[PDB]
Amino acid sequence: VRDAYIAQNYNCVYHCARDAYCNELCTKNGAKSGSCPYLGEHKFACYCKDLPDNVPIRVPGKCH
Repeated sequence: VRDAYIAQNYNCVYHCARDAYCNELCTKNGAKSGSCPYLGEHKFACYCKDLPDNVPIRVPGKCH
């Protein structure tokens, strides 16, 4: 369990139209909750909380 910019496949963030979308996705993954730094770090990412370490993080590099 950690915080993470959650990714899909690979290192690419999901289509956070609304903050809720990301909290939803995040909780679907069995995490605590999430939210979307639009005007914040990474800039339009999906932050998830208590994401189990099994699921990787959006590293500050490529997206495939």
